[PDB]
Amino acid sequence: LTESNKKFLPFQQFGRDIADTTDAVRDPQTLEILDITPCSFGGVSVITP
Amino acid sequence: AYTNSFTRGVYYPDKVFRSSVLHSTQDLFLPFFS
Repeated sequence: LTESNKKFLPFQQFGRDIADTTDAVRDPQTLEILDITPCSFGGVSVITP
Repeated sequence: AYTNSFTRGVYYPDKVFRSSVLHSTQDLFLPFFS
């Protein structure tokens, strides 16, 4: 999570991604817009002679 | 009498936010120049 500068209209609570995944949210308790970002990942290559 | 609505009757279709995208939505709309 992270603070975001997106504008959500009062009815708007969830911002969806191209893949229908929420890439930004609005907190129900505090009306502030939060950034969403998947955690880091990647393959693990092993270099060996 | 009659008149033509050029590009009126346009709203946000869903309860979701988008940005810098071209989004297609099949919803209740006012046809252009209607």
